[PDB]
Amino acid sequence: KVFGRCELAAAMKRHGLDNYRGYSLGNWVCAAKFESNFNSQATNRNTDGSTDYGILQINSRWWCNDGRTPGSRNLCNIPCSALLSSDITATVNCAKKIVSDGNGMNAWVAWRNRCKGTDVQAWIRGCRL
Repeated sequence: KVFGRCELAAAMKRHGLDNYRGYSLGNWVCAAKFESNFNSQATNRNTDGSTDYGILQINSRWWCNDGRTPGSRNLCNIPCSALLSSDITATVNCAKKIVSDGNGMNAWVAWRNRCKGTDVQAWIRGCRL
């Protein structure tokens, strides 16, 4: 499913991401924009052999099981394919474990390089929330 900017903002809000760990809603929407272009079906393989999945490009090396990442840890206790659904629930739950983990949203390279320290509020501008 390719989400709309405001549609995604609303679902993430409903799922408790706003201000989660102190990150405002626009941070989450900005990251989704640059990680996957708002496409829940996005996949990208990495050089280490792991793969990133979904709107927030959660990595198979730590977070989910894809059956082809040797040494994967599966910290979110879920099949990576679950992160590709039109229902963002699994994505959101797993992302909450990631961001609590220590380096905050820096976990997401595109957030760090493209969102951090920018006016992220522009991302939820005009939405009915």
